[PDB]
Amino acid sequence: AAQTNAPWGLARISSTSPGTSTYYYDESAGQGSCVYVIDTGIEASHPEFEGRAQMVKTYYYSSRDGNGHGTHCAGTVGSRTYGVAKKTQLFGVKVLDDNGSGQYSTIIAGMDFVASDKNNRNCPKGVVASLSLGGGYSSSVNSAAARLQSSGVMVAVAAGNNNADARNYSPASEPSVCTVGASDRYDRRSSFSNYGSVLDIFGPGTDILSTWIGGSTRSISGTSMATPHVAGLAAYLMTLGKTTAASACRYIADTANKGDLSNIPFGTVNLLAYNNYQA
Ligand SMILES: [Ca+2]
Repeated sequence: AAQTNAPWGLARISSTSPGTSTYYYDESAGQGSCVYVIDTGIEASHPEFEGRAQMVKTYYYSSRDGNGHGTHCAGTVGSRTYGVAKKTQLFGVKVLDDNGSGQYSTIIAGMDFVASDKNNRNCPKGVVASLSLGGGYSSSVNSAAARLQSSGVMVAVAAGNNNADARNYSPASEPSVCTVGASDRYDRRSSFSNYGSVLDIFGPGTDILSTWIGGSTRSISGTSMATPHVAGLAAYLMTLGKTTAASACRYIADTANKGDLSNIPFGTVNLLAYNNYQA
């Protein structure tokens, strides 16, 4: 399949080179996988989700995404026009308030929720969780992310946006999950992206067009935007049978575009998520 005039990040994950515009992908498109987006919620009614999104849990008064961030991230995972895995099932877990903030205890609870809830869901190609969230180092947050991964979920987490070593951020610094840095459309490390030895991979994160609340769309930037590219890629590859939740991060690193990125410090991987799709 080919989506012409795709958002740059989708085109990027299907090319060995920057500057293309067409997103090339297998038509299976993540069908039969499930991605939990642990965030501010998901506006499941957005036409771009095509009925494939639902809220499953909220830690606030409403399950409504009153922010947009979670809807944007979910769109990069799995919306029709803006998503990597255009046929995946999306599940929203609202651990962040409508200002985009959340307490670690709540974030932890939402991770543990997913680890359990996936037993109520039919996800024959496997389960992914996208965590475009986090703050400073917390062993409890890292442990929660490690538990979610150990439970059989492919966990992708944002590296953080401090132009700093991700060792000091959580859940970014949990080694056992897939920690995602951000790049821009010219294959630079995004200005804000964290870096460091704990990063596993980079994905598109500067100027990423996706869904927003009120049935809208917008472009925003962050390691929060890179993370769902990797989560969606994992779902896509799991549906293809190329990898598993336990092994997907490593597979994505194995198959990434290598050495393409500029302003990558010493000790940080130079690896950009790539679907290796061959029609
Ligand atoms: Ca890792």
